[PDB]
Amino acid sequence: SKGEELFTGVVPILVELDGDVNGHKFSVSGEGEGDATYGKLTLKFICTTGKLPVPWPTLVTTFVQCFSRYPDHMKRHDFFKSAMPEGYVQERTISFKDDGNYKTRAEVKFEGDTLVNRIELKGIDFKEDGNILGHKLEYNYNSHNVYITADKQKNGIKANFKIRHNIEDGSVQLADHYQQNTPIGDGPVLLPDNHYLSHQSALSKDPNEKRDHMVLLEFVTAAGIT
Ligand SMILES: [Cl-]
Repeated sequence: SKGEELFTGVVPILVELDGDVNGHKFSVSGEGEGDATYGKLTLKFICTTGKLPVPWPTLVTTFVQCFSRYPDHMKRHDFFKSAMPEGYVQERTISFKDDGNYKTRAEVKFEGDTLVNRIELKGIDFKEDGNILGHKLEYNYNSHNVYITADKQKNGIKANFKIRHNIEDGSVQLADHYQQNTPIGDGPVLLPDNHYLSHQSALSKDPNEKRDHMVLLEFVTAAGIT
């Protein structure tokens, strides 16, 4: 399998994001590696412009589902590795309940030996001291299922899901995610039957890191097909 074969071992990852939320600009760089055999990602992000102006957890879904573990019986449903090495475009609208939204566009593709995710994010209509701009989210993350369906007219997939962000008082901020992936190349890809990715993510800090940053550990496995 062409794109499959790219993921058999440990693959270096680079992530670059440029953001503007309510007119506040920022950049983040990240790096680490992914091992699709285990569905495992390990990543470290740095805000290179100073302090991140939105909470770190609100960016986790934005910051590579090609590293998901597709069990053997589900391998024909793996759109993400089938689009490689040329890659795919991943767009989202992320609507924070009773608050603003992010729109993101990313390119995920091999650039030489490294899998690269380059993102542009634009956030509008946030409240000046709502959970996002007021930094009221706990520094943590919950497990979620990403329900994938084929988008055959775009030769890709759509996904819909809701992220639960725990709030420092015990309430939860929902972030509705509407996602569209289109391959960058012209040829055929694998278009899946309905299924889901089981995502889990754990956020931590590097004690020796004085920059605003996030260390992110993920495990992602496909499921929903027996
Ligand atoms: Cl939860």
